[PDB]
Amino acid sequence: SSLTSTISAPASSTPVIYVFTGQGPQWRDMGKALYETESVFKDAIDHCDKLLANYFGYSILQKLRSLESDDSPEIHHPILAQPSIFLIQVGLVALYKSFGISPSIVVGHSFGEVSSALFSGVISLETAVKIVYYRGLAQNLTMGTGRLLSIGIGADAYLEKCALLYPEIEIACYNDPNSIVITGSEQDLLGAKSTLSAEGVFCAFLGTPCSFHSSKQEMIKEKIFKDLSDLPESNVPCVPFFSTITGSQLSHKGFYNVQYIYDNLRMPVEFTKAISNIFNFIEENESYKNAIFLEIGPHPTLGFYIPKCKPSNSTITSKPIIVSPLHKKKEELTQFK
Repeated sequence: SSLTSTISAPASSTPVIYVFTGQGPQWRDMGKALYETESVFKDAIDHCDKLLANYFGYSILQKLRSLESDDSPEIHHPILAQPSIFLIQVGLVALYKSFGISPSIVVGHSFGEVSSALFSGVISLETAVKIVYYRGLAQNLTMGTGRLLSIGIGADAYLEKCALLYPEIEIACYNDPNSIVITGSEQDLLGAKSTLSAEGVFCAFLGTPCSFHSSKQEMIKEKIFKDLSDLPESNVPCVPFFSTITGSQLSHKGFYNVQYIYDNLRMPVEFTKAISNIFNFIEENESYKNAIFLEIGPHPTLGFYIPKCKPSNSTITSKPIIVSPLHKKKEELTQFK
């Protein structure tokens, strides 16, 4: 039941918060119906596609089309995975803008953070295009260098018992203290997951051959520091921006620099702290009493986290509504409607 509202009290234009997915799940046939039917979607898609092809040397859209299989692991390879997800993000948000919707608070996962800083009115479009180009090139040098695993337990148990068995694995993303993403050698992943299955708890593998926010991310630190040392100072966000680097809001002139980018690349993402502080900020105002989180992402994976992060002292009894427009196996058009 979603055609009819369930509200019973008057209001005016409850604001939304743009939840941006990470560089995780994806597939070959993104946005085909939206591209072939929605006009503004196609226009923004082609604009950003030409912008990125200026540096990649080829059109990213039909490049994603060129895959002969819906699931080839090279789709998870960052030199292809960053631009496709960025394209989908910009297309979806432009379509939302043409519908009259605007973000009020912006937050982004491991990859979507750059698009968050973009759509917060902080960085320019060309700056974002160059950033994603060079970051795709940088993450191209972490291909095959260790893999990731999404876990089915909390961080507390893992640090209490499982941390000292393999002191070579980092935790790249702290979604919530019931399921997080780890990063390191695949043998440590296999041993830890086999022990967890012996303990009876489920876990899910990941097809990415990368290691995000690990030791290897520092080998190209000099190259990234030279590539991105040309950015005009990042603007103060007229639309409040939440940083998932430390999981707290940061907003002043020049807080989003190459140092910030490297911290993104290396320091793991404290997503739980970010979302909890979003909820505290919501309760700390009155015009922000409701905010349907809008998960701009081709696969619903961050609504998996947000409701579980609602603070312990939450007098707001209403469940944070999560709306994912795109899920891979469904009809994109009707899901968007």
